Amino acid sequence: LYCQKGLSMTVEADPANMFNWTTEEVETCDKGALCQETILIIKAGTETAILATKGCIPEGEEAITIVQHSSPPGLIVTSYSNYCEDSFCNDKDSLSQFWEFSESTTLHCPTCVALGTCFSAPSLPCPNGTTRCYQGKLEITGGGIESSVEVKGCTAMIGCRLMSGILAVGPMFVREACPH
Ligand SMILES: *[C@@H]1O[C@H](CO)[C@@H](O)[C@H](O)[C@H]1NC(C)=O
Ligand SMILES: [Pt+2]
Ligand SMILES: [Pt+2]
Ligand SMILES: [Pt+2]
Repeated sequence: LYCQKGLSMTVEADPANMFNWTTEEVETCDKGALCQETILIIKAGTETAILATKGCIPEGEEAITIVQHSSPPGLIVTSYSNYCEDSFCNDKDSLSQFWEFSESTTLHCPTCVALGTCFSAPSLPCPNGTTRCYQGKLEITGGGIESSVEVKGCTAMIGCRLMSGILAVGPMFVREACPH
């Protein structure tokens, strides 16, 4: 078994539906391994953090798993994970299917997303249906991803639940914590 191999952690001012999940490299799996491609997409205002991993994983169930962790209005978090058992099967290139990333009471909320800590988080007018401000940090380990992501923005979600308690995202483990 051979798998597309690549690792990418970026914050884009450009939409997710122009991200190219290109991988040049391939790698050889131990026997009984799977191919995985896993991506976590976090949009705050006009910026999108994209944490993406492709390679062999020694064990797992063949499955495609799409999770809409947070839906509009406001902060949007989607993950896609494909665990597949044919050589080169982890070949996804486009995120165009995730149109959540293509777009009375007004909330103004500090807005940012950053690898590490946000340089700045200006308070911006929130999309209609927002009821509160979110501030959190995601500590991510697994699949060769090691990062903290700071996230502030607009939401109608209750509590510290940007990930909706779905903390396993293919081989990544995402620990979500908020200020108080
Ligand atoms: C915003 O939300 C409310 C509640 O659904 C709606 O009635 C109101 O007209 C909306 N405001 C705008 C600017 O569309
Ligand atoms: Pt392996
Ligand atoms: Pt699909
Ligand atoms: Pt937002």
